[PDB]
Amino acid sequence: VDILAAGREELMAALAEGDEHAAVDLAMRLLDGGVPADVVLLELVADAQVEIGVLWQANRWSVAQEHAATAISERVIAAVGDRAAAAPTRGHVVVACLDGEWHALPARIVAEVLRGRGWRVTFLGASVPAAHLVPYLEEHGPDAVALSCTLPRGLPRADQVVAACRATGTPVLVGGLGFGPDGRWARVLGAGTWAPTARAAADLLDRPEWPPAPPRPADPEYAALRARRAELVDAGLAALHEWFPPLRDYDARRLDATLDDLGDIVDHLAASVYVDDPELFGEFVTWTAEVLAARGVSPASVEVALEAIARVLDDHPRTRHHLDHGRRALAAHLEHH
Ligand code: B12
Ligand SMILES: C=CC1=C(C)/C(=C/c2[nH]c(/C=C3N=C(/C=C4\NC(=O)C(C)=C4C=C)C(C)=C\3CCC(=O)O)c(CCC(=O)O)c2C)NC1=O
Repeated sequence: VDILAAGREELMAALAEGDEHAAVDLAMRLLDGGVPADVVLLELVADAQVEIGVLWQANRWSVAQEHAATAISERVIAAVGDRAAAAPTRGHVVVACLDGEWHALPARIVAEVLRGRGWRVTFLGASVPAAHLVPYLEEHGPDAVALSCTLPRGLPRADQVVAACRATGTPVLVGGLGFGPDGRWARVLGAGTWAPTARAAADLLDRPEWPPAPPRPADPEYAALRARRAELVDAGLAALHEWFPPLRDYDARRLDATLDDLGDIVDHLAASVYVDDPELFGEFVTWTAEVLAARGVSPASVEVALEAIARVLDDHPRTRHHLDHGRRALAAHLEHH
């Protein structure tokens, strides 16, 4: 009687169909049967969300489905979290998404698991500016701040926000997909203490030791990518005009989508360079190829843009390595698909 495997399928069906009654009731029945709340949130809800991500990437997930499924998940997490909340005896943890980060569900799961272990949690929500977060810490003096980052493109900003929080004397936890496999990009930056899940985060806070770091060498190549972003986007676009025939026939909507995506390409290259890990840019490029291909856009367009960006930045040595690796990963992806 693998109740978890059965539950996983039932929840996914409810989310995909927008059935809020079935989803919330399933969560309540699991708790009725003594299934731990952190199991419901991590092995069921989080897992269903991963699969939704896969459907979305493959262009099999509508706007209407996003709203319905996210709203239901908010309700599930709220009901489970409140039900399993323990007496707030241990202290106070502030939880926040980075500025420009709208993936609040992972952070809310962290918040609820912590409540379930006796922490008072203030959840400051999605996209919290440091200008708001830092004063909050200085006057409330929580035992810890937990910063969530899901998008690797947010890593440079993460590094800044972490440092600003540390300057308050507040111990910093970090997590989310944005810090990469095994938190490798958290470790590169020496950013707070990373943990893979809410359960692991709570376990960290049970350690008796309870887990101003100078090393931050100037990165001029990173700064050049920020400063020259529009130039690089334009070079991308010009190369696509020349060498990517379908672009000539694009309406305004499609030119705008192209410009947005070119901007993201530059931003992910910047993040890659910032943490000195071309694998960031590599995995981003091959992911982009799948995203575009599933929407009828030839991923050969990406090679045209990357090659053009590479010409402009050919005298930027680290950056041209990142670009080489991206284009190489793309080529291998397109041969091997
Ligand atoms: C739902 C969703 C959205 C929702 C989020 C709504 C909300 N309230 O959260 C909305 C619709 C807003 C959205 C928008 C976008 N998203 Co989205 N989406 C997702 C999705 C499907 C699930 C998110 C989720 O619930 N995760 C919950 C579970 C799965 O997360 P988890 O990692 O197990 O959580 C644990 C750890 O992260 C850890 N943790 C997290 N934070 C912290 C903090 C601390 C301190 C600690 C210790 C631990 C910790 O603990 C958690 C709990 O155990 C994911 C797919 C995915 N794989 O995550 C994408 C995904 C993250 N989204 C993606 C994208 C691209 C987007 C958009 C850019 C798309 C667009 N619109 O152009 C935007 C960007 C918004 C932004 N600026 O942030 C991509 C990103 C890939 C990339 N980096 O390039 C993903 C991976 C989907 C995909 N397969 O392509 N998204
Ligand atoms: C280099 C050449 C290049 C071209 C020519 C390009 C074109 C391009 N991308 C599109 C959509 C898209 N492109 C993306 C890609 C992303 N969304 C994200 O959040 C992130 C980070 C990415 C990846 C970079 C998505 C998600 C869509 C569909 C979503 C939408 O715009 O509604 C579309 C519209 C598809 C359609 O509806 O007809 C076009 C024409 N993108 C390129 O990168």
